[PDB]
Amino acid sequence: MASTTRLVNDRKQLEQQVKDDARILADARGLNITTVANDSATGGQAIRNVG
Amino acid sequence: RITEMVNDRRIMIQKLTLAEKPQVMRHVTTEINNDLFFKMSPVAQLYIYH
Repeated sequence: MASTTRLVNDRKQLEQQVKDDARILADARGLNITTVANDSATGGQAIRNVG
Repeated sequence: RITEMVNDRRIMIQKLTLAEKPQVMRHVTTEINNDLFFKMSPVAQLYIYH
């Protein structure tokens, strides 16, 4: 049990830190939403009256 | 009325929007129910067979 047994955990922590500090410097820009539309209807059979 | 006549929970009737509730339709003069079918009993056997 030496400093070599901590290598995998060291890599786990290093990957977490790399992701975290690459998220900080990444530039973020808003995007335009162009998908709004009322196209989600439902079908079926009409309940026609009889008489 | 359609919900009352169809007591089975499996069939779901389309929900009405807020704008579709006050809309006006035309219904039948008298409803067809079991009483109408009861009076057809004398000739009902031929209908069942065919």
